[PDB]
Amino acid sequence: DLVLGLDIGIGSVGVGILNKVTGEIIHKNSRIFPAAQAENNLVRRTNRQGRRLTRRKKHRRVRLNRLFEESGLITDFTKISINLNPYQLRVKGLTDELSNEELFIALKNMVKHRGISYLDDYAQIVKENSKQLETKTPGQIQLERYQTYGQLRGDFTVEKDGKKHRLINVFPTSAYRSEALRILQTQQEFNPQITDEFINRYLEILTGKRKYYHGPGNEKSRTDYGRYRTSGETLDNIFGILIGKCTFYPDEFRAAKASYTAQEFNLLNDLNNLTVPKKLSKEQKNQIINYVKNEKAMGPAKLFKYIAKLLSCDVADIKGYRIDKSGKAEIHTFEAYRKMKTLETLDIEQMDRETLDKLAYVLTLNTEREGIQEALEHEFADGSFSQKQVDELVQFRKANSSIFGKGWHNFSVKLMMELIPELYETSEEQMTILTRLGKQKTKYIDEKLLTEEIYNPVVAKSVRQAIKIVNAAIKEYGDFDNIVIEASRVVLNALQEHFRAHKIDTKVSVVRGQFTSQLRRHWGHHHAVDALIIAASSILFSYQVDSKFNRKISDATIYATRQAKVGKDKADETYVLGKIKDIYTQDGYDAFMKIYKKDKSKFLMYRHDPQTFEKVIEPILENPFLKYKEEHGYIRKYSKKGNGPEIKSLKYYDSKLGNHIDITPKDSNNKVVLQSVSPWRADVYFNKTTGKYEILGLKYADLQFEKGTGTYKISQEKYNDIKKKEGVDSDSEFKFTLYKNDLLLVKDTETKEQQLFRFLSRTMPKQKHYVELKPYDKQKFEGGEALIKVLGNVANSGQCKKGLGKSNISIYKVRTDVLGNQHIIKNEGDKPKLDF
Amino acid sequence: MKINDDIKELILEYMSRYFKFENDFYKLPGIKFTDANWQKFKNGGTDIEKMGAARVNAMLDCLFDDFELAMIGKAQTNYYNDNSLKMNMPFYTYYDMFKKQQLLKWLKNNRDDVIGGTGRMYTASGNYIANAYLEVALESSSLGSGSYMLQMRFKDYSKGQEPIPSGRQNRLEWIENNLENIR
Amino acid sequence: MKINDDIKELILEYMSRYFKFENDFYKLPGIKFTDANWQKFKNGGTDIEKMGAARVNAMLDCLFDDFELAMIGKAQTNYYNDNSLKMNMPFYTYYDMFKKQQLLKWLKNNRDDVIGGTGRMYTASGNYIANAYLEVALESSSLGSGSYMLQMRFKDYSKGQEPIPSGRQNRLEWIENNLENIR
RNA sequence: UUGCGUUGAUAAAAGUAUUGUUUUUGUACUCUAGAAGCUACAAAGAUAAGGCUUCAUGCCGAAAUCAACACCGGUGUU
DNA sequence: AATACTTTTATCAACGCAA
Repeated sequence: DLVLGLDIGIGSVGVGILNKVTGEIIHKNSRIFPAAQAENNLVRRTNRQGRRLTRRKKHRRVRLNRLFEESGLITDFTKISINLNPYQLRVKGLTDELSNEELFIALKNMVKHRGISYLDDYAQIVKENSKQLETKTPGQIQLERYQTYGQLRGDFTVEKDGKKHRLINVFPTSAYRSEALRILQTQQEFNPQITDEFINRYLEILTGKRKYYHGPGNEKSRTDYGRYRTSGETLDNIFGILIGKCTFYPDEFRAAKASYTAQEFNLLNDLNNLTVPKKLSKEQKNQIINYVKNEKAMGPAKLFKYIAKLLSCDVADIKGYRIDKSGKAEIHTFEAYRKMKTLETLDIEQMDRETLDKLAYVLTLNTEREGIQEALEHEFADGSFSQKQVDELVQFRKANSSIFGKGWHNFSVKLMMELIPELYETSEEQMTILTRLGKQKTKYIDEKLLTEEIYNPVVAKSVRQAIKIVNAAIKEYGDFDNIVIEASRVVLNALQEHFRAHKIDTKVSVVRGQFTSQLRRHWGHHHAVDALIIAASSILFSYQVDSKFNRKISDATIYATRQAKVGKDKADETYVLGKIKDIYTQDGYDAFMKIYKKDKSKFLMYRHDPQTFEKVIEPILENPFLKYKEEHGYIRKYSKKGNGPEIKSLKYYDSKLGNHIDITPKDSNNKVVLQSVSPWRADVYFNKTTGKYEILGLKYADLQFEKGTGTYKISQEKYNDIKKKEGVDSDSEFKFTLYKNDLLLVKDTETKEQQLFRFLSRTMPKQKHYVELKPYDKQKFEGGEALIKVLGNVANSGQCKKGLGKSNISIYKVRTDVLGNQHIIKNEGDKPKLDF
Repeated sequence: MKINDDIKELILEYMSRYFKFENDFYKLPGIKFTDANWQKFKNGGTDIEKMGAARVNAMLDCLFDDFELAMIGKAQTNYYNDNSLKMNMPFYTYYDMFKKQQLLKWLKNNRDDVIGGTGRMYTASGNYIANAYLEVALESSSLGSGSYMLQMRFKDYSKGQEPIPSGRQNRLEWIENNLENIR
Repeated sequence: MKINDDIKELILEYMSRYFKFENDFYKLPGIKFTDANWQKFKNGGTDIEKMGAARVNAMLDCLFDDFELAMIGKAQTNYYNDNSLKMNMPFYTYYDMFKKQQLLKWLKNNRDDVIGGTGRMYTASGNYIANAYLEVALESSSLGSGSYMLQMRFKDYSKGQEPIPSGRQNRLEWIENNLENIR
């Protein structure tokens, strides 16, 4: 006789338990978890399919080097000159002879920039930039842009003799193939070592592209993101395993909407729902099926005229038809069958029934030439389709995009073949036939069925946490009599199906929150006592630990540093730079005055070119940069005559340098860093010599994939380096590790006082053994709240950062289960876990 | 192993190799110089034979691996027993020759066993240097928890802007073709 | 390898193993103690972390081989990173366990190249000990005239009063037979 | 709750283009053939730290799963 | 890092027609 009550929220779940007779409070707690925001898999998917572009670009360059090396043209690749002009070499080698090194630079600059290929306001600009390709290659266009305007790449506006307009470096990849073919034909006329297999291999390197239904991989690479699966199979179309299953047979794929069986079912079910003054017989049904099959032009109007003349009364007497948006008569015909009868090379009249279902599976899935030309080989019988037939159905499916791009039926052919003999004779719908035919963890409740039917990502996490709470409660306190809860109907049906198939009756129910707000208005930690109210209608905390190791280690932005003396330095220190982009923009001028007022010498321009800083000091004084821009043009540099370059940006000494990763190149002169490095966990050590604790701190960036096997670990020598830095002696002993949201008990040893916090991180990496603590009961730790006598006060901002290398404290680790029953440990193992 | 002025020149040369700024080296825990004491030690001032044993054996361990401290004793053995080597070159050039000969014996006898990778060195503030050296090991002498018994540590001096490839075959083939640009 | 309080005990234990009198050890020209300072060092009066580098490395070079200082470094890593190893034994017992582990791993893989020999450790009396330790080495890592790259020394704790059989095959069979006694 | 027909949102996965940040080199600008490395432009390398084998339309690396230990999908306790 | 382009599969909502 116990009652379970749950409060299912966004980021927390409350749970309470009653006894239903005396009404005593047995248990009450709250599970706290992060809310599953959908912005994180977007960043992971964006960077996953954004590293593949860089990888395949580099592999194009590698394949080009192997092509030049194998055909004997170039032996070593060390002395190729970086400082030539590739565009002049392309336009020159159209009609001259390039001596095996200019050809390399030309073809490499070609494969580094190929073009768009989807054309077989942005499209208006590619329309403007494509009319000059009727007589010129793109190399000629970019060369005239280079020697007329000076600037080639990017997107940039300019004023010609007529009018100001826009230039963009996007050309279609047909013109690059034409230009490369002309270049290689001329060089074949000069150099007799360019074979036709050389130019064919280069042209397959240039314009090669995978298709959207192929995905990554190779025959022997075997990734599980495209076809060529890790199980040894090979798909034809990686969307062909995403097709949903049948409603009443959960092992059969669905049927294509333009098959024979689906249209037969749709017409046989469309006019059994039609009442004529009292349903149509089997003979007239077979007649109307043969009349809509053997007819060149059918419609929804001629069907109503034909049934009106077949039952001889009139047209307007009939009711039961499906109306439209604008009120009409809509009814299924054999639209894809009448349309597929317009094929002169292949005859479908004496063709089979299942063959008309695989032809609609292939024409519904595959949309391109190579897809349909490849999916007619494996599935169908060997032969059975000549090449002219294949090309005619390819241009048939390309001509009918609205008919074949409809989708997939909600049943299967295996089920729809069990109803078509039935709804001939007995005039009924599909639901009454399926009703009169009846198609339709061992102790605990498994989560795979119930998360399957949740699709909002915030709700499914709360549902799984509530399921885990229910599983722990019925493991601890026997069984209940009521399970009351708080997307909603499906957990009701799931718990009802679970308890119904287990021959034990418990009342599982939902209740509305308006009733509970009414109860709180009438009757007179926030989740706990409200869940007790839910269980009354008929504390302890349990946080979720974050212990995932491969996360974002740092930014991807590359920063530049300089060694300077800014302000009150005694010696040269390293400084992270910044940059004001687009000085003419209003935010650029506000940021320029922001840098300029507090320190004039923070700019790099003021220290190295001071003369031209006496040409920027007048437009800020007597004129601000956008007015000078529209008056005389851009704010050019200082020279004797006006040919100095323009000014669009200004870089300055931003800040001092803190946590970083040093990724300076080989031949560099200044230090080049990555910033914003985040912590992961902390290990706690203790030594009996002094009698105080020591605390390490690891980051996400400290681990790596190791060098022989690829496993993700940190070695022991690097671990000893981190131990030497953080002040941990070598004869200390290891207590435990703390991840995020772990409960940490601090106890004083002189006056026996106890508190417990949540671990957050290991801040301030200049002092030693400093740790940031989050509160146990609440979620903000706001104010100047006091603490126990040895730690001190919470700071003014609301951030508790305490140095736990004290003289009297003692530190324990708390492991709470889902219900919150705390187990206090003091020694985890002999050795901290480093291999994953 | 002997501690003398040749060990001081070896420490100064390898410190100049792996660290771009000297502040990262002499302010490490265990070494812990000041600026005046560093400018005294670097300019021939203070003796190394009278220094602390812990400080010298902490300067020797950050720059050399635990196997490369075996080839310093054997290099000193073969170097103080030959008049044809003492007059020509200093000690660190002979040490580089010794290390390269042992690498050549590794590549000759045990070619399908040589693995390698990029090493990272921790500076005086804790922030490491990604790709500070190239570490080369023998996989048969694996020891446990990602540590090796026979290990070396090189640095590439190349002019072409093309990094060292990954995988066992490409990296071993790069080391076989560029056996002059690593010191 | 570090220099701390657990290195002095290893030095004293190995000196008690190899030398029959302490006066043969602390009067060697690299070490050069006096009888007051030697008892001050042997009783705990001085700090090994602040001693001169040449003297400490001369002691460690006289007692140990060039290859076994690499094993001292690796054993220090594995020893200080584990809890039961730290708090169940002294360091020299785990060092002898490490040495025996590497010896059996040497015999297990390629036993056809393991050779051995006798050891003559010089003293401060003009004479020496003719047979105090047994050398075991690998034929593949041969350096020069009589130098071996990979080499270890052991001591016979057998109580059968039998001398060493000379030759390769018989000594290999004897060290394989007596694998549980030597340390 | 099962089927059909339109219009709106969301989720998951795939194929491309052009730039952005930074390093070196070249020309221009500046100061006396040198220096300075600011301001432009053009090439070549890198783009979360890193790693793999199958040698190539090559592949993986920023999400989710979570109380531990002991005894044969279940059973025990700080 | 941050804008342009192309494609597929699934799930909810909202209206209409059989039940």
